Amino acid sequence: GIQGLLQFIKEASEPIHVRKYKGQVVAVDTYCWLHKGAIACAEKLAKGEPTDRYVGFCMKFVNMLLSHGIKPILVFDGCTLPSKKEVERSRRERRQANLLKGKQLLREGKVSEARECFTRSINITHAMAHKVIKAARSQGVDCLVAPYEADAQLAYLNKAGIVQAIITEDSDLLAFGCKKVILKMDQFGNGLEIDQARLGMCRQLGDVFTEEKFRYMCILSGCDYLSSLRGIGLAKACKVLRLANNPDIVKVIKKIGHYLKMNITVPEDYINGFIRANNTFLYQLVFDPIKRKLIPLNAYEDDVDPETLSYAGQYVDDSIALQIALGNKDINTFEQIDDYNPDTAENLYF
DNA sequence: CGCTAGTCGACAT
DNA sequence: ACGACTAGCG
Ligand SMILES: [Ca+2]
Ligand SMILES: [Ca+2]
Ligand SMILES: [Mg+2]
Ligand SMILES: [Mg+2]
Ligand SMILES: [Mg+2]
Repeated sequence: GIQGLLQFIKEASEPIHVRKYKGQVVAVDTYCWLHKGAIACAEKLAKGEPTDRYVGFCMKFVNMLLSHGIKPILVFDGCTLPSKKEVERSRRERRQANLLKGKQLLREGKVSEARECFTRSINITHAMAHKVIKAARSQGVDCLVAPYEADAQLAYLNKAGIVQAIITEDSDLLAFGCKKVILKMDQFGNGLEIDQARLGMCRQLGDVFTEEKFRYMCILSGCDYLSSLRGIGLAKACKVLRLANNPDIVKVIKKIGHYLKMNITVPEDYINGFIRANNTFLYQLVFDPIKRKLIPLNAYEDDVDPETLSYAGQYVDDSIALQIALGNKDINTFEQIDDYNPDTAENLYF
């Protein structure tokens, strides 16, 4: 999630209702709904007590989309991305920190802060995700567990034409090149749509409305695959690109100290880190539901060697990928928690 | 004055 | 895997 990205391109956003896509198909970043629903039962989840509320909290949104005549596809986060290892590690450590801070120092001190610390230590497991999957499937709703980050999977489904819109609360989806992104959607179906084509309607952006340039902006503003330089947020990220007359991004990143009149000594780790982040946004491994194959988000260009993109996701066998995608194989422990098969028992597969 | 990083409440009841 | 509010810096 990029800080201040909403306001920056506010002019490319319009308030809609889900009924706009009646008869059409939307894909959902379900982990957001899960994180939002687990809040109402953070205590039981922190203390390891059995709870089943988040499932209902997802199924009500599902029932709403279904009621307004939408075909939803629920996409789930899968294996942890190596390029995102640092950020995810940070989230892990913060989760453990809040978990301890509540569980021990608030069970005997003050109980009012206990729920607050518990809510800051919520960790969406694949088990819970599988509860939601079981429910949705029982109500006839297709599901898909991304090989890695659901961002890339959703972006793929939109760019491939399988879905026309994507429901999420994560603004990262734009940097991935999604056509339409529905944000901040409430219980009844009122949210903020963001069309990619409308990005040109933003004063502050300038000529940074193209996919590549917008991607660059998002990356060097600060993301989950690479932290920004100190003192550089969205505005200066945009200004650098606006003032850049040179097509090559590397030379620009090198002369970033000259463009902004700031004292910036750019390291090489930030250069190669930038290349890594770009390659992550471009070719992160997703799952093709039709062909049942693990593919890069975009087809590999001429200036990229696939053997060096280990951080963008590891290739596994197509059968293993298919089993992960069906939610049969647990992400954390790699065991067959289920044996669901789509061929037996107009779906995504076949 | 524009802008960035960092804190703390809402997130959903 | 959030965002309003703002103190402080260039
Ligand atoms: Ca409408
Ligand atoms: Ca895997
Ligand atoms: Mg993010
Ligand atoms: Mg995500
Ligand atoms: Mg993201």
